[PDB]
Amino acid sequence: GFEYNKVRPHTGTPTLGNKLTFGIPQYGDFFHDMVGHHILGACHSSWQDAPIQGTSQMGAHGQLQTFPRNGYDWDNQTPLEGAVYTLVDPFGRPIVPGTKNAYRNLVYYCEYPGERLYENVRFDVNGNSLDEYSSDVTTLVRKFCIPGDKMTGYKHLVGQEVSVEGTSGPLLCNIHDLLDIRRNVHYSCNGPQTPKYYQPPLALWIKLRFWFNENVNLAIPSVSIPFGERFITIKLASQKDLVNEFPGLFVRQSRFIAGRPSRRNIRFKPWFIPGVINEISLTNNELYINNLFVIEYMFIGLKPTWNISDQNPHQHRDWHKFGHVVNAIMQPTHHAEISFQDRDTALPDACSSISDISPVTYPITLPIIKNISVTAHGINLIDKFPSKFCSSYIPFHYGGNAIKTPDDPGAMMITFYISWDTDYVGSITTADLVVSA
Amino acid sequence: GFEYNKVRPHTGTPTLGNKLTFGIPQYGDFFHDMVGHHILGACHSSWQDAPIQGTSQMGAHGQLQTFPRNGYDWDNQTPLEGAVYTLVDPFGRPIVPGTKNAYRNLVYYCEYPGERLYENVRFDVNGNSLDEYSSDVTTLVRKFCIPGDKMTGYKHLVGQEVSVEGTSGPLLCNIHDLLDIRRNVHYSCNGPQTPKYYQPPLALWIKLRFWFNENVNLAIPSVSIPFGERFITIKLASQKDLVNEFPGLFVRQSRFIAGRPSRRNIRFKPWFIPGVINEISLTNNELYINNLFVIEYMFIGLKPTWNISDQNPHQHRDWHKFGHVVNAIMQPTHHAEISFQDRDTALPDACSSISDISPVTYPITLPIIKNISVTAHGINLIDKFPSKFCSSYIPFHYGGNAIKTPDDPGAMMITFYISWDTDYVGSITTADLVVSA
Amino acid sequence: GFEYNKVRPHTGTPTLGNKLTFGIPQYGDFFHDMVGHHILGACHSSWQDAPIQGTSQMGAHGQLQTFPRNGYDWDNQTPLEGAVYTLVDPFGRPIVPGTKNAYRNLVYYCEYPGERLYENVRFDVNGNSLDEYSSDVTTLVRKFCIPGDKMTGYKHLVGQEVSVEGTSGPLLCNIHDLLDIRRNVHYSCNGPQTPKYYQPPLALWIKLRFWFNENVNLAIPSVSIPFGERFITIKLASQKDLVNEFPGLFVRQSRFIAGRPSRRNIRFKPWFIPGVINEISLTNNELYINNLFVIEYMFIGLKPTWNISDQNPHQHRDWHKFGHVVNAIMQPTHHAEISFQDRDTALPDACSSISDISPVTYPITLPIIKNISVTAHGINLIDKFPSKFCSSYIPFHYGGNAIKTPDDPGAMMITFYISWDTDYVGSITTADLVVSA
Amino acid sequence: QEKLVESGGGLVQPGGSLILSCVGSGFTFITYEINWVRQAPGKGLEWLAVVSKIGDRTYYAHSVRGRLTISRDNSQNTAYLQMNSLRTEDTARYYCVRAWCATTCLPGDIMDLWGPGVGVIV
Amino acid sequence: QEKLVESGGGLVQPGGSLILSCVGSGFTFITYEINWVRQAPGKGLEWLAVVSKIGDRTYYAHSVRGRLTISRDNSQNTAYLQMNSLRTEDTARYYCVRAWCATTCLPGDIMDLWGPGVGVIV
Amino acid sequence: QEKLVESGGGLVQPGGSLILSCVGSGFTFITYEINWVRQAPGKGLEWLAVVSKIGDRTYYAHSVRGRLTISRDNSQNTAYLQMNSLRTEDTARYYCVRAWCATTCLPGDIMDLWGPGVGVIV
Amino acid sequence: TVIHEPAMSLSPGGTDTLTCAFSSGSITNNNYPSWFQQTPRQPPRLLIYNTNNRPTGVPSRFSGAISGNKAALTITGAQANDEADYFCTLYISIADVIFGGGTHLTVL
Amino acid sequence: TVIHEPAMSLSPGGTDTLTCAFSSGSITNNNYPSWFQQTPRQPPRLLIYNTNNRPTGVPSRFSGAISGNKAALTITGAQANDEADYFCTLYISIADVIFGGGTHLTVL
Amino acid sequence: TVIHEPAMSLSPGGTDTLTCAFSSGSITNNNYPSWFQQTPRQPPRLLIYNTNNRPTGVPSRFSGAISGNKAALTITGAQANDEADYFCTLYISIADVIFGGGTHLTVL
Repeated sequence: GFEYNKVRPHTGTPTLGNKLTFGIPQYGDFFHDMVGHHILGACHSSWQDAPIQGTSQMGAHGQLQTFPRNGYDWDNQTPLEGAVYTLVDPFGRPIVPGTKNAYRNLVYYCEYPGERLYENVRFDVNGNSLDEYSSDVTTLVRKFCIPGDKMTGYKHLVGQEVSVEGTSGPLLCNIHDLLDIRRNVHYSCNGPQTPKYYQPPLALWIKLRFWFNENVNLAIPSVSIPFGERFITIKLASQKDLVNEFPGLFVRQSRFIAGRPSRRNIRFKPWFIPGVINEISLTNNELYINNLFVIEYMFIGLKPTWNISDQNPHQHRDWHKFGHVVNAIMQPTHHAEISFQDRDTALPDACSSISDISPVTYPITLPIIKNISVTAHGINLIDKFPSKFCSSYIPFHYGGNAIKTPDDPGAMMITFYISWDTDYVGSITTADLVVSA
Repeated sequence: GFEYNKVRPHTGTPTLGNKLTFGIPQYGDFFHDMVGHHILGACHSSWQDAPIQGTSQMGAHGQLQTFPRNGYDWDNQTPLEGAVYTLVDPFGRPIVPGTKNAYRNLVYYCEYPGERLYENVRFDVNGNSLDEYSSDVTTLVRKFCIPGDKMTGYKHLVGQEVSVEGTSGPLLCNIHDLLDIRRNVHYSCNGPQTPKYYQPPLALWIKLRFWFNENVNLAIPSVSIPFGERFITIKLASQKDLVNEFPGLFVRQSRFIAGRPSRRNIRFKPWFIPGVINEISLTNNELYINNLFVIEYMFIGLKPTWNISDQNPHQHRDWHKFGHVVNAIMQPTHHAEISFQDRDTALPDACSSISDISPVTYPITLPIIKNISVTAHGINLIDKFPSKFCSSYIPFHYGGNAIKTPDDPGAMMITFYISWDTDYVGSITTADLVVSA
Repeated sequence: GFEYNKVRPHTGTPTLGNKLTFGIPQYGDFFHDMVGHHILGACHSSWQDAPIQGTSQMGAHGQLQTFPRNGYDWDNQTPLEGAVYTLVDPFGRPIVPGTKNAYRNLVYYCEYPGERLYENVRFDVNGNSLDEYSSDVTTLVRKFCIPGDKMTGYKHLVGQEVSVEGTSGPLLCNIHDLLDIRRNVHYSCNGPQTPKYYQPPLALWIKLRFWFNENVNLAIPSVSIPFGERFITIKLASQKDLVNEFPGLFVRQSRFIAGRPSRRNIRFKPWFIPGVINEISLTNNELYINNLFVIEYMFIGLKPTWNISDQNPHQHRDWHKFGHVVNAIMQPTHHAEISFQDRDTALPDACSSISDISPVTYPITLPIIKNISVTAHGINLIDKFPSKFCSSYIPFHYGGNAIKTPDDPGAMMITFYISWDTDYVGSITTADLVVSA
Repeated sequence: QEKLVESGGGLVQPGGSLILSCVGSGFTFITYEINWVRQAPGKGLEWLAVVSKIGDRTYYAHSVRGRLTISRDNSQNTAYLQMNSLRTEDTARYYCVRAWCATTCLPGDIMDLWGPGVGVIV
Repeated sequence: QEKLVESGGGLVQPGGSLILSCVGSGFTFITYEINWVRQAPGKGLEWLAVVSKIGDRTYYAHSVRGRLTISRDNSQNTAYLQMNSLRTEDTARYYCVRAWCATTCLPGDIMDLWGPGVGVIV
Repeated sequence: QEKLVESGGGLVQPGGSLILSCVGSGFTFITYEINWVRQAPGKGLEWLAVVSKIGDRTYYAHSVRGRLTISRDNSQNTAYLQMNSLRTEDTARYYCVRAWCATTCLPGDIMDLWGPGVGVIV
Repeated sequence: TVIHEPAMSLSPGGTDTLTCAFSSGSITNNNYPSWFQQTPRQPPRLLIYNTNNRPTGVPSRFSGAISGNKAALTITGAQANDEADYFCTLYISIADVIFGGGTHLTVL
Repeated sequence: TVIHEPAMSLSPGGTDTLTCAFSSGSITNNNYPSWFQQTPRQPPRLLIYNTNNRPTGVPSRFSGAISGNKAALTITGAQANDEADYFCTLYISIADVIFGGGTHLTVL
Repeated sequence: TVIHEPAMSLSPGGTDTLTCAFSSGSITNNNYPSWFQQTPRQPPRLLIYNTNNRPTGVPSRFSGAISGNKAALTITGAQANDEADYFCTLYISIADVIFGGGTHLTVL
């Protein structure tokens, strides 16, 4: 029986957004890929004050947030007939205006919170740093290396929620040839990615990747290498990179349109003001080191710079995406026609257009490059090839069982000077690559 | 070409809830894992009588079922303004009260009906029983051993329904940058787990697990072992363990609330009385024996005792679950506001809150043990460890391709005296273990 | 570094529905499975004219399409009280009757458009054609051979849409023991199978299957075989087989039913007339030949002839299905009850039954053969066996990791004269078989 | 061959009382309304009254309400119209007509099978 | 043991004015309506008037509207009924009754706890 | 710089007829209502009448209905108010005002751009 | 109006039935039948306020339903203390309440 | 009221049009135009009950629509048996039905 | 009716409050209070048309809300040009608009 022993950092008092140097000096005759625990903290936001009916305060990211007056459009200039505004909690509860400490912004973690934690890691032994890597190469490895079967549990290590399904009881249906009982299935989930008032402390169990820590026989001997000089450096992510704010207040708008069918339309628009987020500590952050007793196929990924840039409104869930994306919105309404006089019965006397508070957002991903051209001096490599070949067919026919088929068009496989023939040119293209596999 | 030959039991007249001894005496020079067919029968329930408006008959599981009078709450004591009650079929059809033989309870099979059938199996040859196992070991093996690809068809062997998807036609959408046509996808399923009036006969193809029947080269010779003394004993499941009753009658409630916006709320509550279930036979239950011609990594699982106990209202779908579970309910309503006078229009004149008959139940599973501590006398093994390490990371990094990542926190992997440091202490913890793998 | 070089056809001017001969004469010392590009074109339909209120024009597939008059049922004979008809766009936009060039039919591709393209392929070298196969063999290989992991990207090569998921924001829920925030998940997709007014040009990357092109060591030498006499023949699919028309016009029906609760029912019925489809060209259709530098387990599938027959209304999505299917329709309504007089408050004064334009169609597949009996003269093989054994258990226990468990009951595994004992006898049974695997 | 016949028209002194009877054959009188339309000589047509399928509800016009009493009799399929306070303007042709219910229902929309009509003078 | 007491009945000349007082005990008078039922000698029982929970809305019958005024006094828990233009038919027994709201609410549906009633004659 | 001018006020004998004209400039008179507000000397202000955007619908007050007729003229942008049966209480100041439609629409809620008003005496 | 029996008699320990009807039309659950009782010089006590509902404190020997387009009140196991009056009331139009005549039930 | 032509003539085999209009307002689908015919001493026969609908048994040489804010009835291929009268009716308010004047169409 | 102060005075640079009330009932946002001003021989100018809404061009030194079941108008930093009248109006019934009395506010 073998048991793995822990080790604590020597610097002490870890802080977010600062470099941390960990020893891992000599424990273990042979060592392989490391594991680092990280227990996060509370994420309650700061209290805020409700706006006034005429307020037009400045918002976030340069976008103006307004509370329109009665009888006007969203802007406070163009007059709109029959428009009435009210303040509501995202869950539908009323919020009284002009009251001190009336609402709190929702706090939600970015997608894959544990993956952005290690923005940069250095493996060095008394200078001459042996290994460098960052988050993008880990994202590429995740998208390609790890199998689809070993996924759900791995989705819990990095603090990403997983979906659960429920039913709805029996329902009656018709079957057409040339009656039955069926059950409907719904999917829903909750966790760090769900905006909540108060976030339970997370538990990241982050895994470290290395070239020599993939096989037990490839581990370097500890006696030969200098044990006392090993010092692994980690650059923790900024506190503003993981967590994010979701609006805790909504400006409900109600309308009334005259005519034979008198409609009543209700619409919503968030009121988003960036508040103050409570400081989040990193406690009980031990590294449970696993200690036991005794050219080729190349992967590339292309990413717009706007994915990482802070100017992106959805940068918290677009950072890991390869290829520029757009948002599709389905706003579902609840129509209902009613007749009162039962003597005309041709056109509905009244109508309703109740709409949900929050829409349904689909992150549609599109290819960024219509053509690829990798023209190196020594070897011509590939020139004028479509992206679909390197995105789909190459992983399908090459790689074997270990590789998993890509889902995003941005990343591709090619069996260094690299050129592109794209049309979405904004000097935003950034390339990540791995070749040791 | 090789053909597998069948064999029939010698006891005769199989009955539910009784022990059955099957020969399997000598057919086959070499034998491996067996297959047993089981064809079930009809499952129509008994006719019942509609209640009277004042009846408060005693229900099942110690829960009282009431038919409230007009103008009262669910209880027959507290007066509630504007409450009207009616009897309805779960599909919405009216049911006349006080009529003899007015409705029938729905019958639905427990989840994995073919897995609870073999509650106990003994493999013996003239005493000194060679093998013992039960349902929990099979559940653990299913949760870890069988791959995710070899699943859907295997989900048909044990009589568990599988989901099918349909579409909803074209829909118009907006795409935001810096119009399109999209199709919606819905999932639904039907089968033994769906409550139906008349269950078609099932076909269980149950599989038998053994240590020496996993490889063709590990089969023991038939000539050396005593052929005439082999007698496999199986304890068939109780008739009250597989099938279960779903309410065939609902007590619809309608309300009316005054004030500026009139509100009409409709709610439902089942009327569940345990009727008599028709006897279910097991005909054509041959065992299609497959006959051909010529320390380590350990699985452990923890389960509350309330999961198996008959006192559990949802014991039919919680028996296979590892870890205590709770139910989340989303009741969706259909709001619709209407205005009649098109003058003041300050608030909606009237409203509606139509609600579905049956809610959407989500079985949320939670960890039962906060900490694990396996302290054996000979070897210290593991002590003071979090459940997430042994639940997620160990299967992820150890086992290879054969192992499948666990989905429930109750079961975990440890590479015998076992202790726990849980907080949900009710003397309900039960442990299952597999070590031969 | 190796590079794959292309080759162009010698016949020139490819046309749909005609045989095409490609050389592939001598390029490459060793060759393996080929890839064929095919870039399709626009698919806009022809303009049509709106019907007149009394028109009863003949429809397609022998089904009459009628535009009922006011006050009648769908037929123009039986009088129906309070029925009013109107013309609407499938997206809900009004359509004026009797106007020239008023609407256009939607055009959608058949499921797996790139699979029906190669209805027949011959591999020959100066007569004595070495290899023959068609689409059914490819479908049988697809359902079993390719792994489930290597699937999503493979769905992009043959022009099949893939689903994407979105969320719906936070929602409040109740938790029952012995409040929380949860998020909903919705699935939607768009692409060639979604009916659209104007189809972007597709890009099929069809793969060619061969017995000797599955391993690099099994490739025949090019020097020994006659290079100049190789001529691969492909029968391109008919233009009427890939694309299909979806109704671009709907006949909305509105009703009014008297009594204490007034009920307003809204129903829809398509007006489908087969127009003229624009010719679709196949340009830039090179075969990117991959050039590099230097008894057993048997599959069968059973299909009704109606699946391929043109008389099938849904032949475009039933051709690849094994086993006759039926359609289940879930029509969801939007009920809303309203009260006006707030005195009696016993039954809703008015109601509504708004229904969606397009239903939800579920293609439920059912077994076609109750029993199987393969009685060959030389060997008895299998006789009087259930379909479930060869459909589920045999792939589960035999084949290994490469095989994927079947999803449809039509196809099965048996480790030539074949008989059946089915009850759905219509002389429509067609068998496909693979034995080289 | 459905037929409708009107009876009860003739010369009458002003200020009297008159009864108009409409009878039908060849059709089910149970599931049909009965409307009465007045056509003045040298003028247009006017609507007078409505009787429901089973006589539960009735309606009239502005200039004739209070003097006209419409009624049904489903036994032998005959509709009655009593009219009092006769004046000179009543000289016209009265038509008893059937009706369906498309769009508008109570006042009648289709008005199939007009009767021959009966002339009434003062 | 909730109790209800009526008062104000007695001999009165026709054409006068009468006041009927309804008092209650043992129950919360705030959240209950008050109805008045008239029972003629040798005849049936009639409904007279309705007063809301806080007196905001009121309703009456066809034959008594314009002469009877109902009112409440929630401080001392007493319902008042003024009635004028007395005639001979008013001789009856008046019952002050309570009511809930099941199905119909305003005119009363349950009518618990009838009072003893008071006889009024002309 | 939108302007509104009232005209037609002056001394008049009781029981006569008066016309009040309301003209506007600087704004689109098509898409705006016209309300008339009466202010008695030494008392409060009262609402009198409402005219719709195109004159289809109109409304009045309880104490002036039947004697006042409001009308519009969208061609040269003039609102007219005829008033008859003059009495002594008519002495007041009349204001022609514009209005938007927020929440309540027909009686007017916002009431921008009050006119100077014109004094009318008996 | 409401038609109801003028008088009725019952033997001790027997079963009695009473009928309440309309002048022309039928009776359904909408008409809201209600049955009371009026012992001499005592306040009336609610017995059956809907078709079959009853309040608390009333003995469970009473019943009532709709039969033959009439409101039927059935008494089983009657005692000697039922020397009282029984009458019927109904709800018509939208706010119309009409009471019926009374039976002086007699026990031999 | 409803304005309609006083008289109209047509040559045999020709095409004729008839117009029905309002006094002040326009005509839309909501007005529900209906066209009848009335031969002498025979009962009127329904021709066009909605804007363009027609009942069974009526010859298909009739038509009708809305043009220029008027209800238009067009006859094509008229025979010599159309020596009759034609009038127009419309639906206003919520329960108002107004009939129009008649044209004595003449065929030369 | 509407009750409002007969008169009121203020010192320069001070803060003033005005109250508008009902005779018997209370005031909520349903009544939709509105505050105007009326300088002599000039047309009235809208100040606060809802409880707290104001139109464009009005100085931001005005306010208004509901306090103590009354409509309250608060003026802060008043100048010497507020020598005018202030009155209150309210909305009752479904189409009833009732105006109130005026205060001749005086600045010392």
